[PDB]
Amino acid sequence: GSRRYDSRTTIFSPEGRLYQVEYALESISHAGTAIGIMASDGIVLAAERKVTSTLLEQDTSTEKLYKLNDKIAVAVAGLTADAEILINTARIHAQNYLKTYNEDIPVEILVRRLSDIKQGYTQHGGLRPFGVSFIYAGYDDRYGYQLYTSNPSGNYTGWKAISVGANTSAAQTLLQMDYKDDMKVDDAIELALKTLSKTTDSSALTYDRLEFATIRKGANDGEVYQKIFKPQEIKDILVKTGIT
Amino acid sequence: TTTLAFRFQGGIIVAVDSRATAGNWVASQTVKKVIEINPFLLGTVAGGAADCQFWETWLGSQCRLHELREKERISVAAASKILSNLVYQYKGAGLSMGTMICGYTRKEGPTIYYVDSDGTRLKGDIFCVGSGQTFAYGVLDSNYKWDLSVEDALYLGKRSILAAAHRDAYSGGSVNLYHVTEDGWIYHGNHDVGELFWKVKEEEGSFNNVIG
Amino acid sequence: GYDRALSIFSPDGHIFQVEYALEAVKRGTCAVGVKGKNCVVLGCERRSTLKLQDTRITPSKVSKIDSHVVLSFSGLNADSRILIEKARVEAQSHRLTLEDPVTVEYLTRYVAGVQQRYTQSGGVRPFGVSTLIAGFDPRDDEPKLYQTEPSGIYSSWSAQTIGRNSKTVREFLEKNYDRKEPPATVEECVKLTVRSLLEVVQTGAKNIEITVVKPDSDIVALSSEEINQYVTQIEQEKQE
Amino acid sequence: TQQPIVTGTSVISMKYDNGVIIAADNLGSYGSLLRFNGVERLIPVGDNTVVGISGDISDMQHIERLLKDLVTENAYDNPLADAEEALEPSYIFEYLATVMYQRRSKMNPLWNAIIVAGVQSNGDQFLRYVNLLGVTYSSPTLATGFGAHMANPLLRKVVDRESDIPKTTVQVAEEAIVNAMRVLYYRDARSSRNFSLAIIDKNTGLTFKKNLQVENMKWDFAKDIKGYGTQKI
Amino acid sequence: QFNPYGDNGGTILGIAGEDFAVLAGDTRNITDYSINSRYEPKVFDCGDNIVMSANGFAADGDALVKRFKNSVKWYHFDHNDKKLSINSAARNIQHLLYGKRFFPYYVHTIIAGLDEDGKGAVYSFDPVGSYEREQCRAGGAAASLIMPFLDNQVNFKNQYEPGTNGKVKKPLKYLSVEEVIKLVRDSFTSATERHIQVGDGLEILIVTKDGVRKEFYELKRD
Amino acid sequence: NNYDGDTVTFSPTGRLFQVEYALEAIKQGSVTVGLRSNTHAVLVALKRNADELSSYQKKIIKCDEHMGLSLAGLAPDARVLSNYLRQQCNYSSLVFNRKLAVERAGHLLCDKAQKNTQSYGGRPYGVGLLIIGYDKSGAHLLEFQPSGNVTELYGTAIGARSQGAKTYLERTLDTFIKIDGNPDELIKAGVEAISQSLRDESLTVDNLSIAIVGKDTPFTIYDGEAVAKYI
Amino acid sequence: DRGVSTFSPEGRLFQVEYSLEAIKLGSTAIGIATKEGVVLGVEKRATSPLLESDSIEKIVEIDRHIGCAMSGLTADARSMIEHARTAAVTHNLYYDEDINVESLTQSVCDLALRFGELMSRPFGVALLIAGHDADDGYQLFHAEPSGTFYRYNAKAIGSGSEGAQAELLNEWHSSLTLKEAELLVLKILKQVMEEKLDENNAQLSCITKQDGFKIYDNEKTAELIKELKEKEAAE
Amino acid sequence: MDIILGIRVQDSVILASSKAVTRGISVLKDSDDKTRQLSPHTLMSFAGEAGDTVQFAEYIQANIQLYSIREDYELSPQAVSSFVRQELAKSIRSRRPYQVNVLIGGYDKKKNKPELYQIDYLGTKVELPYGAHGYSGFYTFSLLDHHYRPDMTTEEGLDLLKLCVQELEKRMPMDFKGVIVKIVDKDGIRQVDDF
Ligand SMILES: *[C@@](C)(CO)[C@](*)(O)[C@H](CC(C)C)NC(=O)[C@H](Cc1ccccc1)NC(=O)[C@H](CC(C)C)NC(=O)[C@H](CCc1ccccc1)NC(=O)CN1CCOCC1
Ligand SMILES: [Mg+2]
Repeated sequence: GSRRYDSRTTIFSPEGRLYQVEYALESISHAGTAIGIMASDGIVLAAERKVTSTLLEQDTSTEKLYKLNDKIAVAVAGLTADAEILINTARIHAQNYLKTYNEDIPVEILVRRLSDIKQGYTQHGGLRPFGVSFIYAGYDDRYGYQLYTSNPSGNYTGWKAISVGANTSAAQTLLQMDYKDDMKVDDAIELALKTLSKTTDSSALTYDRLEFATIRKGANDGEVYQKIFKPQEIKDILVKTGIT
Repeated sequence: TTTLAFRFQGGIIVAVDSRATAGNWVASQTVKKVIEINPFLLGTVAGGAADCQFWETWLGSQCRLHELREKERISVAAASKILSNLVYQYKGAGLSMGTMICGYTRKEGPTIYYVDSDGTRLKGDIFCVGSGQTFAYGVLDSNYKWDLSVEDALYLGKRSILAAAHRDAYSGGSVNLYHVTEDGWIYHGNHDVGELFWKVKEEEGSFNNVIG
Repeated sequence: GYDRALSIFSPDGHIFQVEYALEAVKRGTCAVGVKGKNCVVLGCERRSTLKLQDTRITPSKVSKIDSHVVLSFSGLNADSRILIEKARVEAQSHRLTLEDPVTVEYLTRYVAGVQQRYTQSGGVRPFGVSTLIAGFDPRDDEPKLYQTEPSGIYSSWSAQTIGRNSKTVREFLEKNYDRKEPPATVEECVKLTVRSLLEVVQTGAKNIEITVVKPDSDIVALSSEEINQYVTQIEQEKQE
Repeated sequence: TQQPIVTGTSVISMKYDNGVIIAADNLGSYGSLLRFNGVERLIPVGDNTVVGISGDISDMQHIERLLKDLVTENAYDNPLADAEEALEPSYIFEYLATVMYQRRSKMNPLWNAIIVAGVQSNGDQFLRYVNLLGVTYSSPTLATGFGAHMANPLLRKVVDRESDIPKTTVQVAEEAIVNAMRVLYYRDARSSRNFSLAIIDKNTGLTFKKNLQVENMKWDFAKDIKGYGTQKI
Repeated sequence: QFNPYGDNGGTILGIAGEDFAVLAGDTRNITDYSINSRYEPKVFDCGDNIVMSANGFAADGDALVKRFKNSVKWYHFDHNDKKLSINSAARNIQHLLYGKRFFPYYVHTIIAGLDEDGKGAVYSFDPVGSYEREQCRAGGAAASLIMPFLDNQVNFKNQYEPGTNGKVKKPLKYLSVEEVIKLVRDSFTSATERHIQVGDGLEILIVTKDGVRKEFYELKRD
Repeated sequence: NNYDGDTVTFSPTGRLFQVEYALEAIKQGSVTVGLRSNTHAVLVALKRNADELSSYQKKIIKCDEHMGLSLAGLAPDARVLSNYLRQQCNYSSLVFNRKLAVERAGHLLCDKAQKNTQSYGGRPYGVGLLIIGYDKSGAHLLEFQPSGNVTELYGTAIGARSQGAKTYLERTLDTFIKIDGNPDELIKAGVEAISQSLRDESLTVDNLSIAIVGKDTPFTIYDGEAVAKYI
Repeated sequence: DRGVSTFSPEGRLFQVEYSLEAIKLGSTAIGIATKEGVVLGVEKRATSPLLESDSIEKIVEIDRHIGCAMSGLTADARSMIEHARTAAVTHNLYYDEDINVESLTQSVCDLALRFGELMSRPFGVALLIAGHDADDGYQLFHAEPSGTFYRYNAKAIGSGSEGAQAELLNEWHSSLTLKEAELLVLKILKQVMEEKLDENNAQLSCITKQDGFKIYDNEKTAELIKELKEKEAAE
Repeated sequence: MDIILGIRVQDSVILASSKAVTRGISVLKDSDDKTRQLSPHTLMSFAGEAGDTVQFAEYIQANIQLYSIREDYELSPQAVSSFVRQELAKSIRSRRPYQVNVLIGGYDKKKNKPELYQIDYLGTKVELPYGAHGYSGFYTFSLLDHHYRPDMTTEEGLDLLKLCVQELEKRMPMDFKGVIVKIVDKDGIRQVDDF
């Protein structure tokens, strides 16, 4: 019958590893680098677009940074199509929580549920896993500013500063070097860009090959604002830090 | 039916009648309305005969499976809740059941739970259930004290059923007595109202309304 | 639905998928359980290749199943969440029907049953997780410590360890733990647990987690400084 | 839940010494309207059974198809289909009785009263009744509808109990049936003069008589009856 | 609107002796004011020395008996030809009846036979499965006529010892098969006189350790 | 070789190897013999044990008062098929008030076994059956094979060394067929037939298993001291 | 790969035959049937000295009149026991009586072959089902994952089964007392066990008509072990 | 099931619930506690159809307790009341709806404020300074309109509550066998034993 053609996506290796999860992570390691940095007064999300073409429409484009709700955003690394499936699920889950409790969803709860969905694809169903790693950046009134990451295994962890995608080894060493706990958002913005600038496979880091976002309490009195940076705004912040 | 069970110093007394009716037709005078679930658990039955019988016989099977699985006798609370959760699933379907789950365990002590077919579940010291419950309440409440002896408590339970058996047209036949202690339930005999009434009348001097 | 029998017997009488799930447990970070005279202590390793972590929000290794029972584990982290969730639901379901919280043996038996079901169900792979379940039964002061594993077998332990380099720490516990006289106090039990992890861990900084469970739903997690005091005390006594 | 539309009236039957007789008129009534006049309500199954059906005609036609299909199904992989493993009256009846009760139990009955008349392989007379409720019974005489009230009394004067069956000939038995049909024509407002009659004998086999008519009727005395009490003209 | 139930009349009667048991029932089958059959048996030998009758709505009665007979057959297949005891049969019948609790078999069921000590046994059931072992039970249309007579003659109710000032009751004792059949025949002739749905014939099934014997008696046909 | 992975695959020569491997399970099974006259039909079965401490595996199963079979191969598969026969015999009784014909019984088993040989996932039955019965057309003996092939016979045998008993019956055909109105002599002929399939072992009291059905004889099984007569 | 319900060229189900190999790796379990009762005994086999041996539950109650001992992948037995207990209690509900030991075993063995492509693989555990009923008296059954069950006068399953079975062949006779059977299980267990037999690493149980199924205490078994050693030294 | 009241004061929420359980012409019990603790600082009283009330209360209690364990965090009274409302809002369009009316009294630890929510069986939620279900409201609302002040203490609230119970005992047709009073504040939930 059909048994002949089954790849058996949800099995263990002799060493106790999940083949498909490992190979999905290998796929993600070639994707554009994404960095998340958490400061005391906000969070930074920076991501490098995959080898841009000059005729690509840059201003009306969304590849890396997506909005889940007013308080939570994600940076993507891997298959974009896969990420969008998961993003719409995450957006719906957030609205279900708001509908049920009349309160915005706590960041971890959203992260856990999305990570549980990924876990399911590794244990049952016989389908391939989602070739996607997220960096979750969000805020709630319990833990404040939070950074998380999830990967195809469905395992998630919390971070002060983290990178996903390509050159994470080199990127994580640089973040570990210059990061400190009493850091501000404007400093974190500078760290994020400097890290990408050194770890990039491109010749020089430019505005058209970047997506950028911040989550500050920079709005008026005790409320959070999400800022998805425009092309011109990235151009300005890149000059202001002295990269171009 | 008339059934009661009350808690006291020396454990629990349980007393029931034995009549079964189909309208005004007296169908039986020898029905067993105390179901022996295990050596430490009793169940009273009032209402639809088949409903009570079938489901309390089923309850005993569920309690047996509990002690096989858990290597421990089921609590009175857990036993009563199995039955109350069962009948609650059938709520609206027309089940007619008025039952009392009486028993002893180490953690609980002597315990009585009233359970009925519309899903009510109540822990308590005294309960009377059935068409003649009010008649039983009248005698039981007016003579009840916590410090009753085992001998006096057994009699009061017997006398309360007799009172209801007399006045309630849909109660009678005979009185079945039980006594529940820390060591388990003890049967205290079947007492035909045919002989018991005249015996009680003469010795007690009560029932002066009746032509002696 | 996906029906494939993934967990099956081999000529030599082994279920390789269950045995490969044990390898995943062997890869996982070390976890240890030691029960004293009036308490149980759950120690857990945290690998130190991960700096820039946020320890406030990162999922803790020890999870409360109910107010009186806790569950730690070794193996796949994502898999453990599914078992913990199921166990937590069953804990509330038990309180609802039996009007009494679960015993530690019952909760273990349930979790172990779930693990077993995934070893002979079509379309699914076994859980790459072994758990240490510890706590105190309702209205009881006798400490309980159980272990489960992917195959579904479970058993009670005076003291036990699972995960990577667990055979080293099990060797330590086997000579240092006395059946006739277990750790009489909380301090003695925690110290023995920390000592056992210090055979394997590396550094006693933010690598060791300790959680103490006591009777009547008295569970508390130790902080860095509190754990560090045990590490400082043990090393000074060692130099002799 | 149904209501019958086009209906058939009485089916009458009885046992005699060597076999059974069954009869039913050829009418398909539509309420008070005597709508259809060429309706055959006796349906032979093989050469040893006749099923007489009253009640709803649409449901009767459904039952015809089932019996027709039953003969076909029995012939499949059956070399003895026209011999030892042929359909018996008892097999045909039990099948119908199973269906009738299953349908009433699903609250969607076949709105009929059925009499299965036949002769078994060992020569024994078979005569049994079944209706929309799945109720079954057997008797030396059986009748449906008005037949139960008027025919049975007349047929029971001939065969009142089991011991009267060997004493009753086919000539006497048929005469009683034909007489009963006349009485029903006098008194049943949903009956017709034309009818069919079937005889299943253990010796001579199945004799199916069509296009019979009620005859030798008494109507002459009507001319003397005037008014409703007083009136002399 | 379609009414799935009907009343086929008739009445049945079970009496238990020391080493025997009888289950009697009239052979008349009716609907409304018409007689369907003067001889339609409704007391059946079901095997394992168990006799059964399900009086009331005949279609449901036949269905039940048919199903219990089948239950006995499969009990042999599944449990190494073990004999189904009368107490086990009774419990099995409870589950058959209660299985249709929300669309009941409209019948009063009685079974008779011998218990595992060899003593006579009669069990009776309501339509939805409540059952009880008794020395004595009448069921069906004329149950209300026959039952109080049985209380008086079988269980000696309201009968005291002469000259004892109503203080000593008439002592209970088992009846002989000859005395029981007298009570059955007198019960049915009395019921035939005063109940229109009872008559035509009486069929008695007697159950001893030797097997199941039958006896038939004529009843008034009006 | 490459065409025996499942039942849904034909070999290049047009063979179904999984069905043939199921047939092989019957040859490993203990011998059982079937034979009939015009009045009676008899099953004789050599039961097998694990060791001296164990019981002897029961080979004969009753399906109805007038029908039953003996098994050879996987016993659980015989239990499934016999249970199916019990239901089909029972369906025929309840619905049509009719004893199921032994020929139809075979047709039903054939069709049930066949469905398992044409579909993916399932497997063929790993057992052979000898069905005897007495119906409206007299005594019958059937041989069921899990390929689906059912065959009506005067006599036969299946299992290990069944060729010996089958040759004997082929010689004795004219004799035993006319054993009418004599149960004990028909059994004797069956016991002598199964004896041609014995090697080193002989027929003992708790080893032999006999069953019989006929004109005025319901299907009954004889084991233990009841078969001591025929040794 | 290959189908789960595939036949080998020899005419056996691959998966059933492989599950039998798993049972040979399991700890030893012995059962002996007498006219005074049936005795069941098992090797606990703790993997480490820190493991509390009293939590090793390889002997199990199904009903008051039926007990069960296991060997092999013991986790697989849980659903088999659950089914057995339900089957036993359910039959008591339907028929107001105890269920036959054979009928109970047959019900358990019906699960065995309900696997394929129902559960994904056969059970990797063999069961010794011991009990008593009014008809056939004291009985001992060996239930395999093949769906087959044999009745036994005595039977050993597990790693030391073939050595123990040969010993049971010589020692068993139809007039064994219960006390003699108890000692015989302990004797044979001590012979095939790796570690030295004591009350902590071995467990005894029995089923009698009077007292029903009972698992022996470690105090009671310890005395039977001491009684066994003295009797062997006495000649 | 009949009388359930609620009064939110300065620093606490006070719930009073009748003790009587009647069926037919018999008071079966006179010490019934018509409330469940959903979380350490949230209490739900209930009244309505027999069986439904407790079944619903415990089902909610289980769900909230499950949430607390999962997140190691206590839901706010507002969040709990929204969850309860949605469950009743689903229920009303079910095959067989829960016929249960509830009051949810809680103390929000983040806001340091007491909160009282009134939810009927239809899923109709309202936050109130004082609330009641059933015929009780027809007496107590007008009484509280007059005597209630927003800045009252817990002791003043209990006196205000005594005034309601007295009025109900005077004018209500049925004997409800007094009330069990419970207080919800910053220190959790406690029962007034002498009322
Ligand atoms: C006191 C005596 C009255 O409340 C007790 O409560 C006892 C309890 C004992 C028996 C456990 N209750 C009864 O006796 C109970 C009263 C009753 C009747 C019907 C519905 C609810 C309560 N009686 C019964 O259950 C009788 C018992 C028989 C006579 C042994 N059973 C019936 O009345 C049956 C079944 C009723 C039924 C319930 C649910 C669905 C369908 C039917 N009905 C009949 O037998 C019908 N009837 C009898 C008279 O002959 C014509 C047919
Ligand atoms: Mg009265």
